[PDB]
Amino acid sequence: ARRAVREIASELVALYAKRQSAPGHAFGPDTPWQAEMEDAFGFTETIDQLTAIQEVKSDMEKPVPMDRVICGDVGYGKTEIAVRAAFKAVQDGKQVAVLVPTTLLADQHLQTFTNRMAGFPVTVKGLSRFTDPAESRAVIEGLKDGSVDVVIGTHRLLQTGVTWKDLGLIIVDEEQRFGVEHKEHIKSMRTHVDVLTMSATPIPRTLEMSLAGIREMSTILTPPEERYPVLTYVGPHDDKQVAAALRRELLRDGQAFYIHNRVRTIDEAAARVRQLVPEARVVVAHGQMNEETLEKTVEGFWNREYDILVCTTIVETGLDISNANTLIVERADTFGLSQLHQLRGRVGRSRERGYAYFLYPPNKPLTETAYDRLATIAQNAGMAVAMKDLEIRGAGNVLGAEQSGHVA
Amino acid sequence: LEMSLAGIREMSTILTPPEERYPVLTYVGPHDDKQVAAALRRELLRDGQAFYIHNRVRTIDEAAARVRQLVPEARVVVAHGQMNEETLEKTVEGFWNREYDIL
Amino acid sequence: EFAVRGGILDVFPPTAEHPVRVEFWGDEISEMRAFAIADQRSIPEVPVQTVVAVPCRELLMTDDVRERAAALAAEHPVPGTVPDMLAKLAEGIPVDGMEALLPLLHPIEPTTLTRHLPEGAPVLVCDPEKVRTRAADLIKTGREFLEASWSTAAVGIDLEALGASGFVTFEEAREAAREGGHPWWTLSQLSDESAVELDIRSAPSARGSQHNLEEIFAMLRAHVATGGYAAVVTPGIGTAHRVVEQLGEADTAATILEPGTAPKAGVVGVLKGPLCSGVVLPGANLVIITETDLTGNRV
Amino acid sequence: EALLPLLHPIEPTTLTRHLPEGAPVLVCDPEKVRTRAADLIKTGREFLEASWSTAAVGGDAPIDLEALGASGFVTFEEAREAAREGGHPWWTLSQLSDESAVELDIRSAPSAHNLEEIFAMLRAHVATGGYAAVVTPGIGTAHRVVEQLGEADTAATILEPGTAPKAGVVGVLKGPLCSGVVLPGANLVIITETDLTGN
Amino acid sequence: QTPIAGLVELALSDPSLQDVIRRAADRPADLALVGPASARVLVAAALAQNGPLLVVAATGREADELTAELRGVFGDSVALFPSWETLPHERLSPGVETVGARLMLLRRLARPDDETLGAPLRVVVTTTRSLLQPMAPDLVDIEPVTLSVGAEMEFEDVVARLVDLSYTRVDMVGKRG
Repeated sequence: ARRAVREIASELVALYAKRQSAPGHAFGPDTPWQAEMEDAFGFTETIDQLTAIQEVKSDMEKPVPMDRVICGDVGYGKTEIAVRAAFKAVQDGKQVAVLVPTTLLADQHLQTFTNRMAGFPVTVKGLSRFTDPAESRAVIEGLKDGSVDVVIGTHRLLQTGVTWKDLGLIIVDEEQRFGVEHKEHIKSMRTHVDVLTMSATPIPRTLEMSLAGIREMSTILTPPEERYPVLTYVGPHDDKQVAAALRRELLRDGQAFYIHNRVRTIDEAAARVRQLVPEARVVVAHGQMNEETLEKTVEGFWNREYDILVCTTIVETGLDISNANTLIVERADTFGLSQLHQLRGRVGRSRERGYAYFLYPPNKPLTETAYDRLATIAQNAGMAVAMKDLEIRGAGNVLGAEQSGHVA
Repeated sequence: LEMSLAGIREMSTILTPPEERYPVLTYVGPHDDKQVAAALRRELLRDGQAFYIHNRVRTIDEAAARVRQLVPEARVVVAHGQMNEETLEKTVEGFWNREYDIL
Repeated sequence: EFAVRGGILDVFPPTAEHPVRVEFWGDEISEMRAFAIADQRSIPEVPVQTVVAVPCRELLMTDDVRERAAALAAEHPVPGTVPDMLAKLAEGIPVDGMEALLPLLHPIEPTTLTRHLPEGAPVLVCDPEKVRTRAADLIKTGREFLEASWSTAAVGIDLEALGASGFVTFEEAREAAREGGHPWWTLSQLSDESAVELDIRSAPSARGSQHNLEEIFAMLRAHVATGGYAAVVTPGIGTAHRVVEQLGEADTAATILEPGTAPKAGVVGVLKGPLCSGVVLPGANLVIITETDLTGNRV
Repeated sequence: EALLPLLHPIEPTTLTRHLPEGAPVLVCDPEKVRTRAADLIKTGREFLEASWSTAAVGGDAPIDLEALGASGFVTFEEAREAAREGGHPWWTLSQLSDESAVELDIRSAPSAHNLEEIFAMLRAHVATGGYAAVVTPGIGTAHRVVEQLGEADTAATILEPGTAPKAGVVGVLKGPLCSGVVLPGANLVIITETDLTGN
Repeated sequence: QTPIAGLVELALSDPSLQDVIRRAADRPADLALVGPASARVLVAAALAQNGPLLVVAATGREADELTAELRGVFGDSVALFPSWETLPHERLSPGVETVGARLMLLRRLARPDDETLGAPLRVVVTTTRSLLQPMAPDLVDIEPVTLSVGAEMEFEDVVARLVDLSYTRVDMVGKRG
């Protein structure tokens, strides 16, 4: 363990040394327009958000090349600190680039950025998978005169032929979701330019204290509004109950997730849902799907062109659909407890309450492994073994290695 | 028959002169999945609705499943005379108020 | 949830901001502290005098429901099953979905909300037409969940005894309100020759336009020059000074009003408060515009 | 018509080349037009791929659908440049407020109760000595409006076609105007019948 | 007839609409207006004071409505360039009525001073479909069949020209073409 662990620490202190030793153009004080934009925030800031806001402004004003991550799960003021850090960097002459692993995140952050920086001469565009070369090549990719100040894009911004006339800030949300061929680029551009990364996977409290001097880290935990728990039913799969819960979402003009993990029989499952709810736009999405149809299918889902998304566990966990507030999981005995927690987490995260249905088959009796696991989900200590799992994956992202043979 | 009954049962036979009638564009030819699917997507694009005809009620659920295979994003129901009168008048009033795409 | 130590019981009422720590000395409460969930430690900066622990479910766990559930368990002797509920209900432990068995667990002549208002208190229905369509969808959604979650295939129970707990119609609720002494009054925005119309009209909305906004500002300026009252109500936070600046730009004087006070005649008053849309009362020589009326974004 | 790049191969032109040499182009709701343009080539390409594919056309000879594309829809930017590069300016009218654009001092007619409030609306403006007009599709509906508005204490006449409304009295008129305009610069209010009625 | 021509001329007296034609007179490469859809009629009627004009709406329904209210001010000077009902590569010919309307307007634009076709066109309203759809340049060059009383022509030559214009032959006419 120690000998394997020592390689991690050495590479992390070496990156910290190479960062504080190398040169870096600092950013000036706050532009007067920056404070007016803080008034434009239509909500109250949390204590952790404001204190993190001062922590992101300290090392940007400092001559150090910045490398900080923001921790805390979805729905917090994380993207807001990105908009202010981006406004302070544009209002000091430099440009901002926002790298996201999905084009949905490109469209979402683009909308969040354009809305906030309206009423100010902050030119903002976006280059993702679905944009014509007329706007891509000329407006977005045609960056050499410094026209676009802030851009939100995908790995398409890492192609050979992209330039940035005096760029000064880079923002990467969910860095771990990039490819190996792209994470090397984002890992390279760290000493040259002040960067700020964002993440929702939590790290253990012991880890955060351990690397307090090596990896500068600003985590937030004060909630803006209290999240109220989703109502969870666990039981046998009945078509009339599935149809009532789906119809209850469509009535409130909401969407729903329908989990079917076996891709070989995923279209058979959609046909069953269309049969039950014939007034629902029902589409499927999985990883064995080619990339363009997947990003287009979920582009439409976010744009409310579909009502039920029959997707796999790995598609659903990587999607922020605040309007999807009902989760239905066929064959809930087939899932680890931590997978049920993650599936359930991405619904009902807003002011409107969510509903989660964990259904086991009615044709066969349950095994000895599942009856208590599903009962443990019905209960509002046995789940603690599964939330410790969610910390393991986060530790593999901040340490830069899986070391699966040494964790076990 | 109209003038034969002129004294008994009078009529005001108002009709559309074929000069003011915009006819329906009719295509004849072999069945093609992509052609049928594209023609339904075009109608659905302008927020329209469509009739899909199938008389063998015993296999009409297969027919709905087959058009759902052609256009998965469409909402599709069946309506036939062997139904309960309520479920048919229900299915029909839903189709009129645009709750369904293909009938 | 409630925890029990020696002489200390922690309890978290469902209607409370924080849980409270109750400490006894003999058989009386010695001290009461409010604590936090994260660190389980007392919070001394908030004081408590009394705490009221209302029920967490709309019934009382009695012996009658324990024997009536055990008798119903003899009719149907896995978590999502009906007998599993009645099994824990035979022991006196509540479970989810319980709220569907009160017609069988606690048989009682059900009343409705109006009975609980004090004698003579009226009921004001806002947009009764929209209330009726919503009443239709609720009853339809309610009976759909009854047939779905309480079918004979779901239990492996008489649905019409359960129907006593289901939604009653708009007219059954209106008559129940009038039979109990509560007048049924309505306020609608659609016309009616049978109704009294109020000398009140809605406020101008800017709809994201600049000339709209300049017009509304010129309207408020002309009205305070009249000698009438004008008020811009701001629900948002830190967005009242911006309105004062926008009215100064529009050659209109305005101050920020101390909360609770009324505006002064001849000066536009910017008041922080909850108001979703503005109002014009020419009888009161008063016009109110809200932040949503100027920007077009709800809060 | 779907085989004309092959039955009559000629360099295709566009509608702009047929307009008078000075005529400009004003596009209404240009983002909707662009969105519709993305739907038109998508449905268009869908039909081309569907109607002349290998599985539909007879064997032993394919169809040159790259050549058929000479008649398919041009793109939104391609028709915008081909218009301005031929003498036809590409001007824009939009509903979404733009700061680099020029905003007309024109308000939409408020009409969606909202009936007597609109007749009081017109009675208050007509009393101020400002121009006002009502436009109905039918001449019978106009005469219904001259005394529907007459039931309230507000004068109302009938205008002759092609005549300007009087300076003090409202007036119903036969016209095809869909919705009305409110223009303070001329002290003018037009109320249509489509927005005044519930139809 | 031009019923609301005086009412629209009444509305064009506003300095903002007077501005739009002041800027459009100089003919700038870039001009972006913003206003309610209720003002489409006035803006088109404003730009028409300087000369011809093409107005493009998104859907055919909006083009029909805009052409309709525009006929209340300019009468026969407004005309619609209609859409196809079939995509350019669809195994289905478009409407004979709409093809006629398109070709009739293309020649009206070619021959503004020809009374046989209508008044000189000041506003032509069309859709994004017909704006983006390419056409053959020689469509206007197809000579129509003009029949007036007293015109000396051959019977069989008029018949042979009508079929050349894709007219179907019948024993009894029942449809157009």
